[PDB]
Amino acid sequence: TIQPGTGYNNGYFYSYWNDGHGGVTYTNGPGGQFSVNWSNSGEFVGGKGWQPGTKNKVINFSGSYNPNGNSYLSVYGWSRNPLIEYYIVENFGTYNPSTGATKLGEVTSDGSVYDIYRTQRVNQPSIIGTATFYQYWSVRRNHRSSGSVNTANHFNAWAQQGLTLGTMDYQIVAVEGYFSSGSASITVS
Repeated sequence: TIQPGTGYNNGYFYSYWNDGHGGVTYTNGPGGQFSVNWSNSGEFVGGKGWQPGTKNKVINFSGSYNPNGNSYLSVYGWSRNPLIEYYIVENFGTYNPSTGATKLGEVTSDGSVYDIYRTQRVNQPSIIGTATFYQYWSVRRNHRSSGSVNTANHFNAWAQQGLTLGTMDYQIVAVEGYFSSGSASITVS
């Protein structure tokens, strides 16, 4: 299992972060593979992809995702100027991250309708330090742990709705958890 941080493994950018609570391990495997095992964790995010991402990447992912509690499996990334944290959520555990969020439309992509939302994080950690910034969400209605994500369909639908992205920073397939347990093994390409 590896130290929290970022870097490159077998051609892929990776990012692994946690809040120091304990109870989560992250491992890099061959190619685009990574695994996460967690048991009564704190908050964490780990996954593989690209730095920088693009606005027309077709991301493929496959494997297993078995959360027990609060967790997401998403295409996850950021833009700068404007600072935006975004998710294309393919599956989740006990909590739908759009709960209580304002719905900004729908988009159909890669075999499912997704509901679109915007939320705001206030004075929270970001790629540029503590900040207030928007989050954009596409939440897949039909949950899965393998498939293909045509990111352009999401980014274009967001743009149509007034949810504009700046310059892309990293873009990964991420397993996120908040004080939960689980296991996941995902291969990205």
